[PDB]
Amino acid sequence: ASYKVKLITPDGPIEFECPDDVYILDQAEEEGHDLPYSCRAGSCSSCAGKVTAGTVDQSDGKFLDDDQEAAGFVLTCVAYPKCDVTIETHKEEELTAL
Ligand code: FES
Repeated sequence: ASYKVKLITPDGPIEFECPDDVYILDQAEEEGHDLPYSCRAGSCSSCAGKVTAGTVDQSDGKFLDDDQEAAGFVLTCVAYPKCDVTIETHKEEELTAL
């Protein structure tokens, strides 16, 4: 019901606990962290990250195709944690370089 989220940013790790019914980006902001975003609606690539451990539910978002979702990309503005999760943030360049 609350999961440990570790975010691997360009200048290192940050973790917090995040309820299973709160989006990861929302919770990160309640915790004082500043992450990239634009639409907050699952329809651009601005908030993109990559899951390196655990799983998320991001079915509220529509931007990613199945090859991107398969490579672990995630839209942090519309993603709920489903277990303890590790997510490397600021992945817009890499996603949009696929
Ligand atoms: S800010 Fe656009 S998909 Fe997250």
